[PDB]
Amino acid sequence: YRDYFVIRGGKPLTGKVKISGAKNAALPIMFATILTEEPCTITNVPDLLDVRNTLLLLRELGAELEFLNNTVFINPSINSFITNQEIIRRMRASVLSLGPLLGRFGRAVVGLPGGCSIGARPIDQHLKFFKEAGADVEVREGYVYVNLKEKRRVHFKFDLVTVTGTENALLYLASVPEESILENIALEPEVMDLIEVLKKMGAHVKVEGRSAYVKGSENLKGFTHSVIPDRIEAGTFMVGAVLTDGEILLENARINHLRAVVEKLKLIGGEVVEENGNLRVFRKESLRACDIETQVYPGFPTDMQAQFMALLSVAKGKSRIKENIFEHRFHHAQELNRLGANITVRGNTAYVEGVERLYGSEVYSTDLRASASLVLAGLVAQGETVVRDVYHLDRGYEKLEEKLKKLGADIERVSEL
Ligand SMILES: CC(=O)N[C@H]1[C@@H](OP(=O)(O)OP(=O)(O)OC[C@H]2O[C@@H](n3ccc(=O)[nH]c3=O)[C@H](O)[C@@H]2O)O[C@H](CO)[C@@H](O)[C@@H]1O[C@H](C)C(=O)O
Repeated sequence: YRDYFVIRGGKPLTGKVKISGAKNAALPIMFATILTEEPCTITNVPDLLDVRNTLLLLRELGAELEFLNNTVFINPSINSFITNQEIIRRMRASVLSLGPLLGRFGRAVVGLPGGCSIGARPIDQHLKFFKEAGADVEVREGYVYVNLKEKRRVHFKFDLVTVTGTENALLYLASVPEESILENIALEPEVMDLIEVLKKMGAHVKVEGRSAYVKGSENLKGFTHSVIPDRIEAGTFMVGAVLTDGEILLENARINHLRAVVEKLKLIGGEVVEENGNLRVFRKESLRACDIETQVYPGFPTDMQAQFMALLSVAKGKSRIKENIFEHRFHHAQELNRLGANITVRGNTAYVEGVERLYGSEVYSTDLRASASLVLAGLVAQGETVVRDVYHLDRGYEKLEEKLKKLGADIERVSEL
């Protein structure tokens, strides 16, 4: 659909906002249900497009389920092992169905992702892991055909840190009744949340450094789980408070999943005060330039990069923002330039020369998480900012415009087919 936002800038964000459950924790945890025949219940699941597409895939695979009040109730009566190309094109993370399907049936046919606007994003590490696990892997008709003659222990080291690669491996190993080892894994909070679910199902998982020791099972149980809060949504509103010189109180977020973000926010001039579990955020000092490099968790998230770039576009001084994760992820830099920013891009590094003010205009969303930076800039740009193709934002945030409106943003959504 062609829905868009109209943001009339000039209001400080003030008040409370409740942070939703983590989209990227809910996805792998939903795919984990494929590993059991028993009913599972998942709560604090956000109602956003990626979740809806994952539920559609599970239904296509044979599951019976309901999604009500941010809760997924599922009977994993999986009777197929084909994840079609259409679903993969809609959400490449559907590749997470591979590990579970293989663990359940010993075979799987999953569409191979195409390129993405964020980058080529190949899955060589996922395929390399399954080959090392002893599976026969072949690409034909644009699908990855995987066949496993027998489950055996695996000892695999990732060549690079990959979030879903780690998850896909854990999902499969949880079904193998032997002691396996993964090295150089991702430590993201969402990966840790998936791990608790796999343990609830009956697998044993020990994390030490970036190594994971797994002991799986062929009789995994059903589970009940409440997913962790979404730290990217939390960081986004924090940035919004500081950028608009407002004062907000985030409810249901976790300070322990935000260290690198809070650190950078304070260096720029913001302040974050914990009140019980709530986080009060406001601007303490005038905005100033800061250098930022994205890194795997616990470092600064690539999913927060664009948002900080918008904040820094109006800070005093020149900021250097380097991507070590998705080096190509800078489409938003030029959209911000359309608002009067002065951002340059050279290879994997962007330089932001802060300007006194931004000027509202039409910009296009293209990244389910990074495009939140455009909405943020629209909050302070002079006049009116029109954010096109919010379908992307609908994939990545739950009720974004409603939450901003509740905080005082003069924002509205125009529904357009
Ligand atoms: C569903 C989900 O959790 N998706 C998230 C996860 O994608 P993922 O794909 O697993 O991230 P990677 O594998 O850690 O990618 C990190 C780098 O590693 C390269 N690489 C990855 C795997 C591989 O086999 N080969 C390989 O080369 C790759 O190209 C990238 O440059 O991690 C990213 C980084 O934190 C997030 O931005 C992304 O959110 C997104 C936006 C969203 O919400 O939709």
